[PDB]
Amino acid sequence: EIQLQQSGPELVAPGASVKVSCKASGYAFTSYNMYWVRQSHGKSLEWIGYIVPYNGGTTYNQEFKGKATLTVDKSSNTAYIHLNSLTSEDSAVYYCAKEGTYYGYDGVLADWGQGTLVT
Amino acid sequence: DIVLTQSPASLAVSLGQRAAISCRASQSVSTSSHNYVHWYQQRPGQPPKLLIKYASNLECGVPARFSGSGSGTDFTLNIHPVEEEDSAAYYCQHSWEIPYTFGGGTKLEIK
Amino acid sequence: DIQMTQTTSSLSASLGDRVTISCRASQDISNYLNWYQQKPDGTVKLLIYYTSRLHSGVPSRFSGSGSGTDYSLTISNLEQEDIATYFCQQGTTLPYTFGGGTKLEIK
Amino acid sequence: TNLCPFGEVFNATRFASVYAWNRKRISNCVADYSVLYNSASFSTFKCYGVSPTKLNDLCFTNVYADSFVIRGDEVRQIAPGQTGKIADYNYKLPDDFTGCVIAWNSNNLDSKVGGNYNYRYRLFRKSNLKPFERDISTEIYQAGSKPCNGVEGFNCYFPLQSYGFQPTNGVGYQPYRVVVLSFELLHAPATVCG
Amino acid sequence: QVQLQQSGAELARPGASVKLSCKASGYTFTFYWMQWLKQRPGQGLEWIGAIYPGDGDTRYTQRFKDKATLTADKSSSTAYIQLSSLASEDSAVYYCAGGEYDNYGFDYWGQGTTLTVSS
Amino acid sequence: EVQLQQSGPELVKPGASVKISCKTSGYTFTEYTLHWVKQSHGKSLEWIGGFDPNFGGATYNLKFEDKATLTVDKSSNTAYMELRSLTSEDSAVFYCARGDYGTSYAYFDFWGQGTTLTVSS
Amino acid sequence: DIQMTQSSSYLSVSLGGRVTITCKASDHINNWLAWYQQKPGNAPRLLISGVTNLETGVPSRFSGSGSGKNFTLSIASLQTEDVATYYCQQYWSFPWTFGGGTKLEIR
Ligand SMILES: *[C@@H]1O[C@H](CO)[C@@H](O)[C@H](O)[C@H]1NC(C)=O
Repeated sequence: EIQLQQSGPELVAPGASVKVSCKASGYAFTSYNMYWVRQSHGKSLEWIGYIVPYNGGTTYNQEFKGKATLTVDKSSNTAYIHLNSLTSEDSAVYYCAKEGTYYGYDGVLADWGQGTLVT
Repeated sequence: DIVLTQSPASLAVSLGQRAAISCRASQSVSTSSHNYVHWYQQRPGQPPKLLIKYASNLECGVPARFSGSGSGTDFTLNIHPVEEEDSAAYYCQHSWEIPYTFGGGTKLEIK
Repeated sequence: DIQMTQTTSSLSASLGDRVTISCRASQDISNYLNWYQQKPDGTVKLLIYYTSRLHSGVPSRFSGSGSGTDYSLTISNLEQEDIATYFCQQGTTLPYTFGGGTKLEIK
Repeated sequence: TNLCPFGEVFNATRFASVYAWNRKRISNCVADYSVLYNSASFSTFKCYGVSPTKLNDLCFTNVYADSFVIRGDEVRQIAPGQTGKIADYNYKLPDDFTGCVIAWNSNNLDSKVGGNYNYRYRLFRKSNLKPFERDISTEIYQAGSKPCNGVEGFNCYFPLQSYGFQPTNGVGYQPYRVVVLSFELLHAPATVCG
Repeated sequence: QVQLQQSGAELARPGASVKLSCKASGYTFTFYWMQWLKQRPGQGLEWIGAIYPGDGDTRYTQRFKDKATLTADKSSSTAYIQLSSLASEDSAVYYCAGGEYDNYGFDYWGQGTTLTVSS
Repeated sequence: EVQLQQSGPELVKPGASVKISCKTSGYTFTEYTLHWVKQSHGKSLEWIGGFDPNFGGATYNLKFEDKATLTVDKSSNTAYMELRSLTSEDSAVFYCARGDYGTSYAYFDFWGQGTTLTVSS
Repeated sequence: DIQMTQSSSYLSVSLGGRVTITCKASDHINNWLAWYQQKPGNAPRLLISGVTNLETGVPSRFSGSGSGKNFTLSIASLQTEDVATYYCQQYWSFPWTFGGGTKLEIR
C-alpha cells in the first residue's frame, strides 16, 4: 500500500524550534510532490508549501515563509519540515500528503499522513 | 515512408510445384511478438481478399495452402498446390506507421 | 546584444599542468553558457553545455564553473589531445554571440 | 486574429507512438488557452515553471506540442528528473523545463477486445536519452552474442515491444494520450500571444 | 550514429552567388533547428541565422539579413544558405550546427566549407 | 453476411466534386472503421484514409489531405467520400474497405464492388 | 490568496434525508474544485475530485454539481457514517485555499 508515517506529538516552550519527519515507503519516492498542510483545532486547514523531492526546490505560502523551511533526503525517503520561532498561536496538527497516483492535478491530496500534534 | 517491392514480379509456375513470392521491406517491420506485414489476393475484375493476417496467422475461409513466414525485413509466401483458382495478383502490405502502403504485386500465371 | 569578453588570445603550458581558461559575460546571462573545442583541422565538438559541470560524452577532466556573469573552464591534466581554441557561448538572447578563443600550444 | 490550432494536435484522431512522437511547432497565434481548462476530461495538467492561471497573459517565442500514448502508470515519468523506461529510452524532458504536461484518459478510443498492437515503446538502449532526442532505429539489437547475423537468436532482441491495450486492464494498463506543450521562453521577438 | 556532412571548398567572383549545403542525416531533420555559423580566420564564430525546416521559418540576424537567405529541403534532408551580392567581406569558413535542445548548447557540428572570393 | 455496396460507375469533368457512397449492412456500425483504397488501372493499391465512427474523425494519407474528405451518416449506416480539386490522373477505381475497432486497424477484411472513375471532357 | 466561503458552519439534518452543502468562491474558477470529509481525530480523504467526478471507493450517494462560482454537494440518503465535516477546496491558483467546513449532527 501507500503508507505515510510521521513522528509523534511534540512539546516545546514558546520561542523554540522543532522538526518532524515524514518517511514515505511503498512507491517511487522521487516522483511525487510531497506537500504540507497545517490544521488548527476546530478550524479549517491552512497551507505551508511543497517540496519537489528529486531537486529540493521549495515553494512556500505567504504567511508561512519565515517559520517553516522544508528539506528532503532521497536516500532515507524522509521529508523534513523545520519550524522556527513558534508561539502559542502556532499549535496545530501537521500533515504530509501526496497527490493521487492517477489524477495528477497540482493541488489535490488523496492520501494523508497521521499528524503530529505540535504544542 | 516505408516502401515495399516484390520480386519476382513475373512468376510462372507449373501445376505441381510450389510458388514463392517475396516482400522486402525498408525498415525492420517486426517486433518480438508480431510481424506487421499482411498478404492479399486480387483477381481481375474482382475486389481484393485477405490471405494472411500478421504474416503467419491464417485467415478463416482459405484453402489452407497459402501460408508464408518471415523474420525482420524479408518476408515470403508459399503456395504448395497451385490450381486454376490461383491465377491472380498477390499484393503485400504493412501496418507499421500511419501511411499503410500496399506493394506492387506479382502475377501468378499457371503453366 | 550580449557580447562575451574572452580575456586571452593565447595560453601555453606543458603536459601535466592544470590550466584554466576564463570568459566574462556582458550582462547577467544566468547560467546558460557553453564551452566548445576546435582542433586545428576544423572539427568542432561541444565539451560542457550547461555551466554547472554537465558535460556531453567527453573525458572527465573538463569541468567548468562560475555563476552570475563570470565563468571559467579548466582542465585537470592535459595531454597532446588537448590542443584547441576554446570558445564560450551565451544562450538566453538572440543573437548567439561567441567568445574570442584562447589558442593552446605546448610550451 | 488567427487562432492557432489546438484542434489539430489535441482532439486528433490517432496519436503517434512513444518511440516516434510527433511535434507541431505552433507559431503566429492568438492562443486561446481557455479550451484546455474547461474540461474535466484532462486528467493530469501539470505546468512546470509557469503558473496555469497566467497562461493567457504571457507571450513566448515558440510552442512545441509533442504527442504520444503511454500507459497510465507512466504518466508520471514525463517530468524533469524521473527515470524508468519511458523517460530514459523514449522521451526525456530536460531539467529546466518550462512547459505543461497534459494527459487525458482514452480507453474508448485506443483499445480492442483482443488487443491493440499499434502503439509501441522501447526496451533497451546503450545510452539513456538526451533531452528531446528521438530515435526510430528498429534494428535487431546488439545485446551481446557479438557475431550478430539478424536471425534473432539467443542474446539478441527486438528493441520494441508493443502495448497490450484491452478495456479490461484496470487503470495501470490503459492508454493515456499525453500532450507535452513546451514553451520556449527566449529573449526574442514575441511570437505567440494571448 | 549521427553526422552532418558539408560541401567542399568553393571559388566565387565578386558579384556572383554561392549556395552552400549541409546534408543532415542521422536524426530527425524536420524537428529541430539548423543554425549556420561564420568564422573569419583568426576570429571567433558569428551566428548567421537559423532555420526550422518543419514549417520553413527563419531567424536572421541584423547584419546578415539581406545578403544571406536560408532555405531548407525536407525530402532531401539538407539545408541551404544562399549568399548573394558577394564581396571581399565573405572570405570565411562557413559551418553548420544544430541540436535538439537549444538551451543545452549545440550538439552536432558540421565540417565547414572554406569560401574564397577573388579573380 | 457482412457485405458492403457502393454506387455506380461515373465519368468526371475536370474540376468537379463527386460523392462516392458506401452503404454497409450486416454489423454494428460504430465498432468498425471504413477505410478507402484507390487503385489506378493495374497499378499498386494506395490507402486514402479511414473514418472512426465512434470518435467522429478521419485519418487521411498526407498525399490526400488536399483532395479527399470523409463524411458518414450514423443514422442510415452510409459512409461517403467527396473528391475535390481533381486532376485527370486521379481517375481510378475506388474501394471501400472495412478495418477494425478505432485506432487498432491493421488488415482490411471485407471490401465493396468499387466505382470506376474516369476523367475526360 | 483566493477566499472561499460556505453557507453555514453547522447544518443539521435528520437520518436518511437530504443535505445540500453550498460553497461559493471569490474569484473565477472553471471546474477545479475538490471536497473532503474529516471524521474527527483522523486525516481527511478526497471525495469528489473535479466538480462532478467521484473518486474510486466512495458510495454513489455523493454527487457534486454546480458551476461558475457556487458549487453544491448533495447526499442521496444519509447514513451514520457521513456525520463529519466537508471542506470545499479549489486548486486553481497557488494558495490552494480550503473552505470553511460544516460539521453535521442528526436532529
Ligand atoms: C476538441 O473537439 C471537441 C469536440 O467538440 C471540443 O469539445 C474540444 O474543446 C476540442 N479541443 C480543443 C483543444 O480544441
